[PDB]
Amino acid sequence: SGFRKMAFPSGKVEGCMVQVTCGTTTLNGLWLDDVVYCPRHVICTSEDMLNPNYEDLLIRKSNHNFLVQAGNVQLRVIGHSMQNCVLKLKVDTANPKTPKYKFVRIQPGQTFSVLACYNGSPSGVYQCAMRPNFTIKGSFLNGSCGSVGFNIDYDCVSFCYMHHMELPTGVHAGTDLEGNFYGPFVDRQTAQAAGTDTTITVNVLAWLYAAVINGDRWFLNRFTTTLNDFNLVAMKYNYEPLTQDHVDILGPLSAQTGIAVLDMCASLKELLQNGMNGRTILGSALLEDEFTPFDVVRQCSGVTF
Amino acid sequence: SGFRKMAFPSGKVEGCMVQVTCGTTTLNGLWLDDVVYCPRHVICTSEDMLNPNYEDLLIRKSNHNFLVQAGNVQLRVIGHSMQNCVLKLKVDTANPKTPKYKFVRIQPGQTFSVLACYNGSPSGVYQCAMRPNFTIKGSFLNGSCGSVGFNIDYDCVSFCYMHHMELPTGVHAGTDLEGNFYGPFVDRQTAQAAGTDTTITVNVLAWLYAAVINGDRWFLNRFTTTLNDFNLVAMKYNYEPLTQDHVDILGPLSAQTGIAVLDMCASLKELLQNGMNGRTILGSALLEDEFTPFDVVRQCSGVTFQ
Ligand SMILES: CCNC(=O)[C@H]1CCN(C(=O)c2cncc(Cl)c2)CCN1Cc1ccc(Br)cc1CC
Ligand SMILES: CCNC(=O)[C@H]1CCN(C(=O)c2cncc(Cl)c2)CCN1Cc1ccc(Br)cc1CC
Ligand SMILES: [Cl-]
Repeated sequence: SGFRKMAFPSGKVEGCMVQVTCGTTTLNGLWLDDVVYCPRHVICTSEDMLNPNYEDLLIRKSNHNFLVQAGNVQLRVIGHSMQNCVLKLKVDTANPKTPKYKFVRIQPGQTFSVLACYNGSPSGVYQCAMRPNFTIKGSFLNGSCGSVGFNIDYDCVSFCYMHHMELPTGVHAGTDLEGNFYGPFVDRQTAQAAGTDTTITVNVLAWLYAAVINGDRWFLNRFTTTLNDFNLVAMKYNYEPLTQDHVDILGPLSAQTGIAVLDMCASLKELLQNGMNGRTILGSALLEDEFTPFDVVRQCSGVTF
Repeated sequence: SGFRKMAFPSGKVEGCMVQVTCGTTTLNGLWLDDVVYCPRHVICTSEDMLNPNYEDLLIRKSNHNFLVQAGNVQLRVIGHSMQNCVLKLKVDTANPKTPKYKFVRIQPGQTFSVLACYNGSPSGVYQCAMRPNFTIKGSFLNGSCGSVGFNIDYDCVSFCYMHHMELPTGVHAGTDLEGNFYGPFVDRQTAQAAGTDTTITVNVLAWLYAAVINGDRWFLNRFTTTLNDFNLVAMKYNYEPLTQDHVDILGPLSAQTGIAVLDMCASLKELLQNGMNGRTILGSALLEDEFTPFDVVRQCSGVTFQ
């Protein structure tokens, strides 16, 4: 038993991280097959960053302006091009450690593991969710750009995030691996702000089920509610709407625990209205919203990769 | 910016995990060079587990009674020995993925990454602390024995924990990689219970420093305390004593933030008395005690957001 914020094992991704240097800038790249992916802002000076014309900046660069190192081994760049906000550096060697992989664009509420890297060297791993406002609450310092987020299924790595910048409130923004930003952000040093965030309701419900599975039951009650009535409550507390699809996805946990989703919604309503009265749930005094239903089932059933 | 429970990248350890089978029992082992390390309880059946005589159980085994599988490949066992509560199986292949490594026994309050594994395959990675009562609060199911805990400061893997069992209260117990249990526990299914746990004071202070580094000062106050008066108060909330060693090791964080250690102690006293009044610190409504001073320096900026 026990329930922890758990990341995927990162080894398959570690073997893909490289150092990319362009002029005075060093950041991280992802080496898959014979391409290295990194943020296109790698080509910008501080002045350029204020209002970049990426096409024009890139025309002045040769392949030899991009220095790529995989550990202690230099990779030779043989082509360069952009896709959206990602730079693709074609190299002369396919990564022998390329895992089975896909590029996947995730939706708000979905979780993933982040491999924080500096100077092409993996430094740490942690779990994140894509927030409703399309930021992530990561942990990143100067030099972390090009760090990636991913999930694993069996042997297949699904890459979903590449890190581009930190916003003024200290949360993080980035792209999918095709260079499309999550959220209304641009790769320019200009005033930008996260929208007001909301809580991921389906994930809070999943975590309440995790708590029950782990023996924490004090918040259960005799009551139930309807989807419509509960959604009035969610709106009041800045929670995301709960959909029928969310209810459906939680069906296994409902069956396992004997607590219907709308019964657990009655528990959640009471927590929102009354607080925890000095108690905790799975060691938290807050309602945790960065475990998905799948995360709960995975961790409670010992799935491996 | 940000502050997360941050594990070490697990790849160097993933390449060392194997499955060990003896009779009907299968669990995880750690393959380093030409040795596989695993809990000695692998040689017990359910009928043996209450009062095992490990010497007597082991003498009845041959090398070929141990099956070791590394992915799809069977390794051949060519020797075995018991060291404390760990079994060491000598195999006829050195692991080509052996990282630079060492074995370290840690003290209560120290943190490490756990790679939870089943059938020699990794499931996930998370951070744990060695609690004052010599347990860890992990996430482990049936089949997780022989999963390990480690740090990877500076490219070398320091292995510090091997998982042996879950105790009745749902917390976890295990050994160092020399097979010595943390705490008073034994590898027998007899009644044993962890002592009452306490909060790791030095770690809470480190985390308050992290909060200041990351730009928040709301919980500070104008007061100070002596070390002795701090300890007299904090013990009333089931906090561990703060020693002069702890004060010394908080020195770098104190210097970076301009907040004397005993002034941060006065802040903590007031938080214990008042609670948060609806605020949070680094995304938590409780005082977090599973980040060490070293962990904070590892993860936070060297420049305070003033
Ligand atoms: C030389 C020109 N490049 C830059 O200026 C880089 C420098 C590196 N950075 C980091 O390494 C870092 C990452 N995570 C967290 C922290 Cl604290 C720092 C920050 C990102 N900026 C670009 C930038 C900055 C603000 C905004 Br708004 C948008 C953009 C464009 C997407
Ligand atoms: C067949 C004989 N071996 C056993 O019974 C094994 C079964 C495997 N186990 C697990 O895989 C597991 C690990 N973590 C968490 C969970 Cl929930 C289970 C639990 C450990 N026990 C031994 C045991 C059990 C209680 C105590 Br007290 C001491 C000891 C001796 C160290
Ligand atoms: Cl009702």
